[PDB]
Amino acid sequence: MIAPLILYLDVPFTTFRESHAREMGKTYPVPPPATVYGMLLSLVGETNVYRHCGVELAIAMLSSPKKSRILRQMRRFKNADFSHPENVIPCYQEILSNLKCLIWVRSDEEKIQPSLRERIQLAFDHPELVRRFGCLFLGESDQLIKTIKLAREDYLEGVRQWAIRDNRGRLTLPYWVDHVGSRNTRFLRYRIEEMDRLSPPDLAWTMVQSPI
RNA sequence: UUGCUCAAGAGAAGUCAUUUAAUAAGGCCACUGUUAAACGUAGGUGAGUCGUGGCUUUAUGCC
Repeated sequence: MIAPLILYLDVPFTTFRESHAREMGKTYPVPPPATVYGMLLSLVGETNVYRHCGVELAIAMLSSPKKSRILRQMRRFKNADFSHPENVIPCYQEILSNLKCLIWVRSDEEKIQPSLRERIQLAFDHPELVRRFGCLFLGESDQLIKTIKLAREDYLEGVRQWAIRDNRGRLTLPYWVDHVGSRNTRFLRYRIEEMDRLSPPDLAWTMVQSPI
């Protein structure tokens, strides 16, 4: 079987807000599979979210990022008048600094050709043939990606912090996100096990599927 | 196209007014640079101004 694609990520700042963290901007320690899937769709310029259902992603943390809080005068739709003072609320947002990670992309379970792995490989092969809009980012639109590149299993040849699907794990990362409410959001429990493993273990793979 | 798409902690503020490190003090008292000698005899040099004036025989030397 074709070897899974490996991407090296380096984002100076990230915000993977929690699904239930609406009063305060609490962030996940590791990018959720849904956020990575959306980033890959943006990378290949695919607006439809159901197009690449079935792709399996594995995330390996190259280092533990530090969590910091920043104040922000975030806006909201509370009053009909745009200039009303009620539309601006001060709230904290937790960010992660100097995030480096390796992403494994495996597209065996996709039923629509070309697969996401092939699309990413073709986009990296001929960047001038990619038809997309906006700037690539991970998390919030202002959190641009510093380095995204094709890498091998030993890019830093160091020790890797894998995200393992453990039913007793701490983190509850979503692989599908409902941006309106929380009905269609689907969750999975993960843990961060320190494993130099270059390759992902079997439990480190998460398949992105529709909530149906 | 990413729990995403939009999102200024923003506008203003003298650390200010006053305060002698001041009053007193000898680095002082003592010291010999004493004693003796044969010059026997052989070593050198760096710098201007331009056409008769008082004596004196032109002379040629003095001021």
